Amino acid sequence: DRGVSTFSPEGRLFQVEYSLEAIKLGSTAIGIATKEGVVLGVEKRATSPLLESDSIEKIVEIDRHIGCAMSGLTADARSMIEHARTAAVTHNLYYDEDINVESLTQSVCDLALRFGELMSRPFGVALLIAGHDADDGYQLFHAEPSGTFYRYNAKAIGSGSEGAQAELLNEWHSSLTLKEAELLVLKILKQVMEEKLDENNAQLSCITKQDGFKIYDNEKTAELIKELKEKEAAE
Amino acid sequence: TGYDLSNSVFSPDGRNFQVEYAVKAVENGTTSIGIKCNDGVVFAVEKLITSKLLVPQKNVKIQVVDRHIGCVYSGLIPDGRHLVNRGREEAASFKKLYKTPIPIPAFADRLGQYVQAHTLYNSVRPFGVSTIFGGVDKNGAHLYMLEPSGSYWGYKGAATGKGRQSAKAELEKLVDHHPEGLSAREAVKQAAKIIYLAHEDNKEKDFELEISWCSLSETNGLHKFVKGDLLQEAIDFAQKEIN
Amino acid sequence: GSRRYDSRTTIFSPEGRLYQVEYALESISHAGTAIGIMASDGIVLAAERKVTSTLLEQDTSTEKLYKLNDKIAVAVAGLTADAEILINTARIHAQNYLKTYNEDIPVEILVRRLSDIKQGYTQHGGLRPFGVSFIYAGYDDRYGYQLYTSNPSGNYTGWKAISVGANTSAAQTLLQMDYKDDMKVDDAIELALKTLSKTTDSSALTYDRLEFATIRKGANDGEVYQKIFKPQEIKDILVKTGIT
Amino acid sequence: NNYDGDTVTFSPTGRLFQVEYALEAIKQGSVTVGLRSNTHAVLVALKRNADELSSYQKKIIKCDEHMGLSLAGLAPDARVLSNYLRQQCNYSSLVFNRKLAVERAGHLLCDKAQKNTQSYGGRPYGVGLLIIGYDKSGAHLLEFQPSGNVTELYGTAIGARSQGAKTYLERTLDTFIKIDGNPDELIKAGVEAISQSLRDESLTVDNLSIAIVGKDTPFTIYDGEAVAKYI
Amino acid sequence: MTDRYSFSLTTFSPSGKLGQIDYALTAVKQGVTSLGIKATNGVVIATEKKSSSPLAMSETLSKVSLLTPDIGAVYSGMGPDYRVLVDKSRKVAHTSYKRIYGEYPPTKLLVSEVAKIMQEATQSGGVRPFGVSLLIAGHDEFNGFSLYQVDPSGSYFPWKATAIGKGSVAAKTFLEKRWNDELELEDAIHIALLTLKESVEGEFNGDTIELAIIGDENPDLLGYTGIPTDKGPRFRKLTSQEINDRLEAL
Amino acid sequence: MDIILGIRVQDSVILASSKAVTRGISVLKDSDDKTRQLSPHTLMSFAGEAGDTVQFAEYIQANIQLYSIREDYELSPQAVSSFVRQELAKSIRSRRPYQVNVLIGGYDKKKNKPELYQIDYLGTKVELPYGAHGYSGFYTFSLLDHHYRPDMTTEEGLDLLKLCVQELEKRMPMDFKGVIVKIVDKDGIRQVDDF
Amino acid sequence: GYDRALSIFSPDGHIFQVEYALEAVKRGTCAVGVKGKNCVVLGCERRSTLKLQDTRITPSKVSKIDSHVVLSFSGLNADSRILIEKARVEAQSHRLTLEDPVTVEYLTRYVAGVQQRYTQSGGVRPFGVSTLIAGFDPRDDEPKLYQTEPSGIYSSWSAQTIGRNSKTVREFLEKNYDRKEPPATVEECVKLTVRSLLEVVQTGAKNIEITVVKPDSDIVALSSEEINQYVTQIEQEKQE
Amino acid sequence: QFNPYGDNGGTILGIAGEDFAVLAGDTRNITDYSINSRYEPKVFDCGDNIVMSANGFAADGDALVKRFKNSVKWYHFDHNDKKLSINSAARNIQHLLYSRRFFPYYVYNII
Amino acid sequence: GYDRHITIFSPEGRLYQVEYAFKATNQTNINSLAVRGKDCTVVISQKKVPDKLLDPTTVSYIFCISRTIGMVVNGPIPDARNAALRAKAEAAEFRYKYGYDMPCDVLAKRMANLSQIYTQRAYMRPLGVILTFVSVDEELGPSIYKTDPAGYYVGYKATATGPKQQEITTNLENHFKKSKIDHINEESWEKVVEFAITHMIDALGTEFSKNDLEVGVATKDKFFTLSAENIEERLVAIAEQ
Ligand SMILES: [Cl-]
Repeated sequence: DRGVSTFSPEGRLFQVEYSLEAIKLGSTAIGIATKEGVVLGVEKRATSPLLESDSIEKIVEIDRHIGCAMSGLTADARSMIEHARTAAVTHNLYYDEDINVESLTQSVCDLALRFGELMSRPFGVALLIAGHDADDGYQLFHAEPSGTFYRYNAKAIGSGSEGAQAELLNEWHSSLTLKEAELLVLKILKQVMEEKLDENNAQLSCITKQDGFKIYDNEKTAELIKELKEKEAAE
Repeated sequence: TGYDLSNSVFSPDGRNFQVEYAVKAVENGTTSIGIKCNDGVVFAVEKLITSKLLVPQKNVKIQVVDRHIGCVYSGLIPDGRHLVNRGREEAASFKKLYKTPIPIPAFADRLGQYVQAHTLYNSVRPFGVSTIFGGVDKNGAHLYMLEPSGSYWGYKGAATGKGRQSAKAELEKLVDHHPEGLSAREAVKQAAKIIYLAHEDNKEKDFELEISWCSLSETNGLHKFVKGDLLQEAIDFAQKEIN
Repeated sequence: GSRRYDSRTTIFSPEGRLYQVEYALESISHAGTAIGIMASDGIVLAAERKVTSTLLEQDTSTEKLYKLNDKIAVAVAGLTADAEILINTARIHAQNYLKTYNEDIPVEILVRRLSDIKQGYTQHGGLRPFGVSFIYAGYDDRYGYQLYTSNPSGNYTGWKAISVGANTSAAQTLLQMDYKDDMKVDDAIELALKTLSKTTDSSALTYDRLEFATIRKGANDGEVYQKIFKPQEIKDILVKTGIT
Repeated sequence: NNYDGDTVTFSPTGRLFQVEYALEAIKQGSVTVGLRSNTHAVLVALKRNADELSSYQKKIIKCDEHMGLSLAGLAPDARVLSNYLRQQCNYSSLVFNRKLAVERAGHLLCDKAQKNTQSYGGRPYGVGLLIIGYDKSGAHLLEFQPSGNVTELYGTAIGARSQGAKTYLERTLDTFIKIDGNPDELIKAGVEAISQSLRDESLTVDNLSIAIVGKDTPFTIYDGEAVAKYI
Repeated sequence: MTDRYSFSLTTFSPSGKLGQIDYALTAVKQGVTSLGIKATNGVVIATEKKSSSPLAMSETLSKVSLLTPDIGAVYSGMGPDYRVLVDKSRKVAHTSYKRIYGEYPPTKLLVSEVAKIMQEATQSGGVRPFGVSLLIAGHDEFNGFSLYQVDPSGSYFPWKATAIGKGSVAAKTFLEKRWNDELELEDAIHIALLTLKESVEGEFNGDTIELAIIGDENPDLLGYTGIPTDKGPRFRKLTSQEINDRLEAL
Repeated sequence: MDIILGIRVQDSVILASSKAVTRGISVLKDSDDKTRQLSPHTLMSFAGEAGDTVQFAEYIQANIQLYSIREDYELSPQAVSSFVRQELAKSIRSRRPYQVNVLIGGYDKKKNKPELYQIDYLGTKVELPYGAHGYSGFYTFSLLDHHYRPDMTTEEGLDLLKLCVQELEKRMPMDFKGVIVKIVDKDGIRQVDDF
Repeated sequence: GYDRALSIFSPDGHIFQVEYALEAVKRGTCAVGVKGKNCVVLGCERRSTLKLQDTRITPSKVSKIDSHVVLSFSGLNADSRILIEKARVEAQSHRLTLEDPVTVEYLTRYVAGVQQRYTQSGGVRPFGVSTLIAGFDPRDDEPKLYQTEPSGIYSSWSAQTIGRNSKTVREFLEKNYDRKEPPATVEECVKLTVRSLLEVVQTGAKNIEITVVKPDSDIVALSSEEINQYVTQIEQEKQE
Repeated sequence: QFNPYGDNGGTILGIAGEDFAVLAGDTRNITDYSINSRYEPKVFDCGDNIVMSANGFAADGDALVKRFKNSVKWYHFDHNDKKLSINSAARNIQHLLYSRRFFPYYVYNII
Repeated sequence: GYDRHITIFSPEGRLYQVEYAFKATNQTNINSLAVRGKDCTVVISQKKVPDKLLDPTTVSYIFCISRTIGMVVNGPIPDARNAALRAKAEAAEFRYKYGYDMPCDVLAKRMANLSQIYTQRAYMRPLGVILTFVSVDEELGPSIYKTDPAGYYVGYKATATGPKQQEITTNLENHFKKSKIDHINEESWEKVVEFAITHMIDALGTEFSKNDLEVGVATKDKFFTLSAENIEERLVAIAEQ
């Protein structure tokens, strides 16, 4: 057939590029960074109404100061999360401190290109890693299966990504409040989702310095959805 | 067909096309030569100046093995370095066990067997270099040339690279006109000339001359680079002959 | 490199089938028919040797029926050499169990172990599967008399009566017709031979083209006896049942 | 064509296509410039962003107090190779109490990249590196290609549109080599060199990345408002 | 380097055929004819010494080989494959039996060990099957005399008499007419020579024929005296002269 | 640990095991249960070096519980005892052997018979009507040799056990803090809460 | 060792070997899971192409992983044994190290992890198996029902089906199962499970298996006659 | 029998102020009753405003300091030139020391 | 058609890679010959130095494997040396393990077994060489044993190898048909070498100078090669009668 670690004539790794196509098929995940915190939100996308939607876990805690949202082949993310959690806790063991968000992201991305003929293929999932540390403050990273990671003020991944990213282009500014960011994620998720957005098929979360990483209750998100509807009807 | 897609596969001819394709990489490289003299050997190589930004005399191509063997090659430069690294390991283990420095024929086979081993499996690629090497041992001077196939012989004069035909012709004249032999200092001058004459095949870009030598009288049987006045004297002699 | 020449023995087809397992089953379908029938007071194993010769030494020959231990035997259908590899593994497994627990291995446990080995060759290793189907006939004190079958997929199932190898479709129909639950060994012996006599590709069914075996509690008091039939004993049972 | 499936296969003309495809990845990468005098050596790198919300990918990596490099191509491959250099620089210090020679650092990178081009299963590195450093023989600049070829130069550039900067340095050769004991003027020449490779976009405060090493100057990287001086 | 062929080279085709085994059997068909006949008081194995050149000394090439003092072997197909199998067969007879039980293995079990080796070359990674069929004759105390055939698949069958290779089909027919259960060893040797003459084109004599027997114990070939229970090998290779003597009464 | 006793009567097996755990000159606990239920009708008591005891017992327990799930069937006390013996005989030639002596008391539901097995740390198995490990048997065997019948009731077995314990409490220098007693019969395993 | 990458991406971003493993599941016999208010019921199809079978000894479709958790499946039978064995080993290993039996969610997460590992490991193919894992957590009376698949994804379900014609029975469950008021009793839960299988099965004789799991390790398999009574009552109400 | 340990003597002293800290040590190196050096430094600047001294067996002391200095170097590489706090260095040193629990660094260390 | 790339069976029961290895044997275009005397074994081979730049002393296809065993190779030099090095290692190991000098025929068998493995194992290619081993064995006397890429080997009264082997073979066949003996009835090895050269000249139909030939001689307890001047003396004696 052909090698797994093969370069294309354009100078790209075939398998890495193909894994990026799998991520485009995944459910939407959005992240917005502010000076009051970083907000993470995801489309749950249940395949059937009998599926208990609260068991869909696409937003995940890595440490108290680091959260993580995923998009693509979500089964592949489990070993990445496991490594991230181990890395975070291990650094706390060796250095008696919290680990930098960038260092954590770098550790996750080091797994990415460990494939050949090590694991047999790249990961088919993208990660939005959001957190806070004392040095660089509130941060949001986009970790790809290429091993590359970019920092972002705001970022969308998944099926409605390019449409959402254009919307985030216009809406984001450096003075955004946390409440404003929450509504902004809900707004854009509602725009790109197939089914109608509610508290059961979409999930919010955030990371603040004080309270750390928190996944929002369905009752709490429901109010933010109702607050969104009213403010859009206001003009 | 398909016999040329995999290394270590015999074609219906009884040929290993992958090795023959490695030879093409060698033929694409710059010219390098070797000259056997009365009590030693001389090595010379053509270094193409791709740009003015290249620092003169810094990108050294000729490599020493142990303290008495010199190695030069044409083709894929990294492959040549890999081969010399192995040569240094082979020379070290020989001296470790047997005390005496490795003889040149002994050293030649060590490389030969290693290069030949890379024609036995499809999991490895053949070497993209022909290597001219040699020096002085207890039995005197020796010059060798080693191909991608693992084939090597002893030589009076040797040449490889893009200007090998021109070089070979010049070497053949020296063998005929000097049956009694050639001195070490003469061989350095002649080596410079031959590289300059062989440069007509790479005449687009200008080049830098690099020479080394092992001689029982001139260098005490140790490998040394030709530097300063002796190098300039060889360049002047070479420039005088082309005009 | 070497990838070029790899057949990839352990992959799914677009339809979700294992190529090599399916092709191995095709191989087994050309093998001599083997039949197993379970009765209330014992088990019968009958099997047809493939186009023999007059110069084959039959009394010292064994290609179909093998002994795993004193309580368990197998009928083979497929590559004999492949079967012997597995048979020796099963014999060892039975002895390991006996050494560990000081009790004879339950039939199902032995069957599961062999079937798990077969399964491994379909999921990893890059090797071809074993081209073998077994009929296991055995006894233990939990379930009593038992018949199982395993195939190259590593899947196994329990039976009252079953056939493997050639003409199983025809053979299974004939068994399904004449089999009853209150049946006895002597009746089951007759059924097995009659089924082979009708499904065989040969002109006539003779003693020299058959291997036969029974597992009976017909041993002096509460115990089990394995009987691998001799050529002369197969000749007699053929006359008794009225086939020759 | 038929001979580009893996790195272990020569083409009929003696070419290694997988290595050439890896070389192609460098040309797609953002431009970076290297140049030196007798006292100092400078790296200048144009950083690239994903979009306006994203950060600008870092191009320069420190290897030791006296050595470092800039990258162009697959960044993860630069992380692997720079990590190797860090270890080799460190082995030289711990074992021999000796700062690693820049020339020897190049030889090590060459030999590491080569093993990936001759063996089955692996792949060539997909990145080009410009290594600068100051050792016992003064200032140095190296260019690394993943084919294995390493070259010592006065100045050079790699990445997209790198030919413009390389021509400028070829003209300026006699001028910038003489810039001794003046770090700011040497950086100016590097910033002016990388400017010859720009189209549409220009050098902004979070776009530009500069690094320097010299006689009494440890390898230090300048980003953000620290390079506003040179814009 | 490393052997990266960890996968099977023999695989099932859609029809259920194992191609490489079939092809190996084809190679056996092209090979020179060899045969084996079992008598009441012995076994005989025979084949033609097909000399590649008249300058070659055909005595140095032994097609009929001793495996144990009471077991011999002959083949049809690829000679080099046979040679290595004989080396392995001799060794396995010691390692897996004699060093354990202090006696040589019975014919059927040694055959079983050889069969196992040939089966593994049919399933293991990065190897082709052996291109030979073996005929193994032997004797042991509890089984008496026996003759076995072993094929490239690893399958083995006991025979009263049989033939393999070039003219096996014709030779097996010839043996069916002549064989009975009351044959003495000399009668079996006579039939072996008759059967083998049909498949040989050129010279037919002691120098072009290789023939060995499993028969009575040979105390003269033991090499030592003093132990009553050790009575010598039953395997004996017939000399060039001994063959020619029986060709006059042919 | 110190004293573990076992007695097989007509229709049950009774196991008595000391309650004390001791570290040097201090009694850490006086209510320790030195037993694990391997299966519903099989109980194993144990005594030996600290750590090794519980590690081995729970390792055996896990293996038997695994077998039970896999086959949906309870192994006979004889099968369990033979498994345990093999593990100890394997252990004794290992780098660091388990230093544990055990008693296995079980009711075979097939044969409708109670069974008691004594196995030491070397892997020495013996089926007995009554048994003990360590210095226990030295004091108790003379009473058991005298009073034991195979047709004894469970209540008679307990009275003979009280007599054995009373003798230990008089002549043993070490205070083992009484015993926990458990009965294994057709209905399963239960603990005598007053002894 | 055999290191070949069998599960790999294709140009359109699909891992065909994982998708072909789902086709093996589609071929497998139907399996259904329904959780009531205080119980979970697992229903399984038995194809009647195989008669003369010995039902005493034939491997049952529902397997106990521990005393409080069960696992049914659809797809390759031989593959399912390997997952079940691993799950059973892990269940004892959890009790041995943490002194608590596994939660249903944990056991599911383990099994799903194993399945995933076989989609990006060299020299191995994915499991051609989807599982339904059901039970009750230790000292808990909330019913648990999870599903896994060859890719490695898992999720919790109020009711779910897998295997051949699962599309049909899922259609039935979606309109018949009410979340606000689930099957209050065991009878109602079993009846709904049998009804759902009767949409696909063919004959209601020996083709339907039912296994009821209740809290506190109370697991029992229904017999042929007990199930046949459900089949009788359902069709008699249908004649109207 | 070969004894891998030795005693190079020496004594060290650390005192913490309100906004400063000192680490003192004598400069004498010895074996038995002999003096090896009258001036052999024992307290070192390890970077990030941290000073360190490993007193006891000099060969093990030199190795530990050398490793910790190296640990500081890689802390910068791996965590964006972040300053290694004194409490973080202490915890890192615990792991250096316990990494040889069954063949200890025979030194008493102060930072 | 991957059955022609690696050593597996074709439908005809053939190994094409082995067959193509035989064809590589003649790539050098050199013919060799071996004969036996009473007390010696002689091997001769053509020597061709086409390039003037070559050092003719280093151009050789005859190898001294041990003190007693000599080996001439027909095939490319890299494979030839590969085989030579291995045979030297095997001969030395044999002496160390078993306490006596490795016989010629035993070494041949060992090298043949190694070659057989390359015909069965896929990852290893056959060596494109034919190895002719010669000695004066202490048990068997003058000996010639030849190995090929198929793993086949056999003893010889005399033998020939190369492009024009058939012409040499028939020439030798005809001589032994007359004399009716398995060797050259001659006392000295000098005359046995003269016989070998004479019959190669007659068979090939070409005259030889001292630099056109390469000669190896095996006597009791030593094998040695002849220098150019030793061969010249041999050529003079042939011409003078
Ligand atoms: Cl061998």
